[PDB]
Amino acid sequence: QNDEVAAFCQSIMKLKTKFPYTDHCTNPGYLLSPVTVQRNASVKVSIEIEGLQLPVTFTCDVSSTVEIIIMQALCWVDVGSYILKVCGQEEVLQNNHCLGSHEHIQNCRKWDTEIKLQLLTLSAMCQNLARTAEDDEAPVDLRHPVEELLDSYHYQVELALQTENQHRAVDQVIKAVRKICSALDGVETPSVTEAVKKLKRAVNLPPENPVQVSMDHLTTAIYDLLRLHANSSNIKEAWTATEQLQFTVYAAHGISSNWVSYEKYYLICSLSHNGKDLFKPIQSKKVGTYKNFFYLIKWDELIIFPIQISQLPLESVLHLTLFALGKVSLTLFDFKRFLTCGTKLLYLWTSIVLQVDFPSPAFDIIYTSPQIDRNIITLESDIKGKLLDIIHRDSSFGLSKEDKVFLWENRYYCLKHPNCLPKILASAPNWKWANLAKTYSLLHQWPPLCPLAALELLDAKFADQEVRSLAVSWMEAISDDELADLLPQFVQALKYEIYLNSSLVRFLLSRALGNIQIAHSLYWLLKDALHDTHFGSRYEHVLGALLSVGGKGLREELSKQMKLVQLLGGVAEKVRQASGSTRQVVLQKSMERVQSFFLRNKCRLPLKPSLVAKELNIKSCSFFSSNAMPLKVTMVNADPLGEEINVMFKVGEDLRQDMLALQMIKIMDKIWLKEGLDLRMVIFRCLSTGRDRGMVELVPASDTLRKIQVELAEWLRKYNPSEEEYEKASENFIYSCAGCCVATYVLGICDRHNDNIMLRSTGHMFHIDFGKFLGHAQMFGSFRAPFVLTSDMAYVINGGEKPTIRFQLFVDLCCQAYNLIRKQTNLFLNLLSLMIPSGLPELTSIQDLKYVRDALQPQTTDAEATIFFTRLIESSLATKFNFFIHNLAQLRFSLSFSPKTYSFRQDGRIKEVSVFTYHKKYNPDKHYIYVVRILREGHLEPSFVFRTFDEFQELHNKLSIIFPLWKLPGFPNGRTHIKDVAAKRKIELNSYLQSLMNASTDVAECDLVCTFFHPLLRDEK
Ligand SMILES: Nc1ccc(-c2ccc3ncc4ccc(=O)n(-c5cccc(C(F)(F)F)c5)c4c3c2)cn1
Repeated sequence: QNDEVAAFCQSIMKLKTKFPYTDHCTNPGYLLSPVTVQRNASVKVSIEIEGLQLPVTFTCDVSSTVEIIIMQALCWVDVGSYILKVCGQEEVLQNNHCLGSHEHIQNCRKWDTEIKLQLLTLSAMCQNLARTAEDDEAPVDLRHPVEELLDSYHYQVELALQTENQHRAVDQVIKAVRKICSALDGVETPSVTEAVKKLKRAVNLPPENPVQVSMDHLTTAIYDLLRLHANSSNIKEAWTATEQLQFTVYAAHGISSNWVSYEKYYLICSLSHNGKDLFKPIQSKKVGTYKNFFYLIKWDELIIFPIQISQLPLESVLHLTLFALGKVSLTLFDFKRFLTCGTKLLYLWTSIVLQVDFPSPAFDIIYTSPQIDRNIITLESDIKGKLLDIIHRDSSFGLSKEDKVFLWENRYYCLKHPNCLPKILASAPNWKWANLAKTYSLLHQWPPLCPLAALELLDAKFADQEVRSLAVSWMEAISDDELADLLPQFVQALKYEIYLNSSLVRFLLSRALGNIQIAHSLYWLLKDALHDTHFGSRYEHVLGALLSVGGKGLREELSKQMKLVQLLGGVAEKVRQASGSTRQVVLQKSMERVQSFFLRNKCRLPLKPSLVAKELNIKSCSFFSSNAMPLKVTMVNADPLGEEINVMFKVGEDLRQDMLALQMIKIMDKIWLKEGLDLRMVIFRCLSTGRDRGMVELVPASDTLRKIQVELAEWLRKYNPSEEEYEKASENFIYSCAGCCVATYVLGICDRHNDNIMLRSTGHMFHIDFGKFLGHAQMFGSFRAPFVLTSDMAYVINGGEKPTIRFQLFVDLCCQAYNLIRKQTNLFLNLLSLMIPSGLPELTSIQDLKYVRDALQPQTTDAEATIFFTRLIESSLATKFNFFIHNLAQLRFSLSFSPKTYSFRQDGRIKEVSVFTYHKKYNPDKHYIYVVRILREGHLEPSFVFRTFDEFQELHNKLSIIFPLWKLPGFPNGRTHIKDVAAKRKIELNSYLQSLMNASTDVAECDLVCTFFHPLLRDEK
């Protein structure tokens, strides 16, 4: 453990060299203003400049870079020294990026607020975060209780040398050993047990004495126990070793008195590679409790696994579950690729330490990768024309096993499409050592693929160190700005690294050192990720490495933010206590502790670190009247240019779900305006600051549909009086609502009522609550409304209670958005998949991802999808239309009347078959069902099945594909009556069956025939 941690710490010290504090690029000391490249105007900008009372105000064209805008400003009053920052926000604009790229400018242009920038030199910029010379210079880090017990042991041995009273002295020796074991988590190695029993016997049995030699064996056995407990400090290759994988589970040490009270204990042993087990788990023998010094659970059972060491892949790990008291996991190869050998002491937690003895040969077995093939590589049509359809496939989910085997065979012909490599690697048949030569030699010549698509290669299914490393190598093509918004997926992807010092963690630390915003985001994500029981330890280690590398300035700022979070936590929790008028008083009394630490502590806002705070505005700060009792905190800005900071802070409810929902919506808007569709969406942030509590970005001049109801078109009219301004404010409503519609369906957020739908003064619509964000199955399976579009919301669409051209436009926008998200189904699925391990409710199963995919209809053509979504909108506006759309949506995502196939070897052969009688049925249609009498071989009692003439027709047509028409009997083809035709068809079908079961043995024993006569729900009663 600590040897792996030392290696990790060394590699961190190496990583710090490429980021010296002297380089301003890697260590600016300030946040950069996040930018999103938008496809396809001028606006007014006020730029503060040094020496002038009033800022310079002028119209600045958006296309122009920031550099030329600085040069434009310099005219009214060193080139590299001047930079532009946002007024009241400690975030600097990008130098070589256009103005309308930055989130702050685009937010300002959608909101319609004055752009306030400040031109200043790098010297004048606050850099309290900048990593100093001491930080860069310092080492990376993340008292001894047994020394005295060893001293006492050696002293008791020195006294034992006196032959006056040997027995006496030896007793105090043995007692010393007891205390040592008790201190070492209670671990008594069998070497010590045998050494103490040998000592007792060598003392009782009177150039060496028997007491001296047996005591020298004690010392040896204790120091060997220490070597194992600390786990600190002739080479055969792994693919040579033909030995079976085996180890000897010894005992669990330092057991509590409460355990002896559970009758018997046993372990379940599993071996896994890319997440899924390799073989059925192996149980251990059930044993009670053994006693020598302490109470233990002695097993001493060899466990052998049906594979050789050669077969073992590098990333293979051994799981031992205790009986579900605790689960331990051990990597069969260490971080240095040496195969686990000798005794191993594993740590388990309950409401403790497991000794596992691995074979310790004289020679150390190490694992090594195969050499590179270096082949470095003929086109054939039709098969190509078809293969292109399989590379066109959305993802690896929409692939049949036959498609996978066909794709893997035409492997080297897909070198012209890098983004399908996850489809190839998920279509790889085997993961054997000999086949790795081919795959690795392919990957090393494989052209780098889109970093968004490289997320897929970071899931558990692609847990090969070389694949992961290449994935991380290709990931270094994204902007930090694009990364930050994907960062949580990467934090959860750290779970699928068995070794601490992964490529992934190195990349994340590299990016965190290059950008404070990334480090800031990583901090809160790793903080909430510590709540994991298993990966807790790992996440502490990567967070500790981030803090130690981030410098004293950054870490001290984050420590400030942490205490601010904890104080506001305690305040918000005190409001849940009181439901009287007293509640409003408890805010001010609880504020004593909060405003006190603000004295000589300019803390940054955890939700938006660019904002700095001095103190609170008691008059402004109020509660929120719901069930969670959230608090809006109005903090005065430290920069007098900046406006007051309104932020919500919630306790009791889990925000992890909200965060994921909002990240999805943000990425939807991103990919929308990445193609040139700007549905002017409302993007509000949210930060899980701990355990079911965190900060929420507040939206000014916005209320829910309940508060507007108690007072819709009149609300917007109040804020936009002019009918000119009103129609322009309604245009915003159409675009925002459309974006909300496509987001609500595709995500499967169904629980849409007046309280979770919200509108702002400008007319932009946004959803706030995401309790059941991924509840797709509830919407599909049962009759939960996919989207709610109120008649009032239809009134807000230009034209009141009238068919309008603007509604057809709205539909066109909805359809265009739907298609644009359908093109990126894989990205959405990969993001959700990586966020499964978080333990978020409604995202636990792969089926949840499949449901999203089925709701996205990626196979369907854009035009057919637009028809589907238009008829969804038509529904949203009677119950009859809603139920019809429900039936067509269910039928779309989905022998006919018997899905499951059955053979005569399961149900039992048939002796006699006749059509007993015919029954008339009106439901669903006015048809005739026929009661077929079946007598099985050896069965006394006759069964019955009920089959309609259409269910017979299907069978005759199904059998005509395999068997010829001359071998099968003729099927019956107006006159008489409907009852007389049914009465004659009875006898004609009875003649057809008799002729079918006596034609030949191949026909009468076909699997379709058995299936046709198989019991179903229509047959049973
Ligand atoms: N899960 C959630 C719930 C609510 C919000 C949310 C976000 C921004 C707001 N911006 C402005 C306003 C203005 C008046 C206002 O009342 N709210 C608001 C709406 C619903 C619930 C609450 C709550 F009780 F939970 F605090 C507050 C809000 C806002 C509520 C975010 N996430």
